[PDB]
Amino acid sequence: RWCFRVCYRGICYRKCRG
Repeated sequence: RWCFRVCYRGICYRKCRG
């Protein structure tokens, strides 16, 4: 359910764990 945006070196992507 927890969706978080990980940004690294300018690249942001959202991951969802449940």
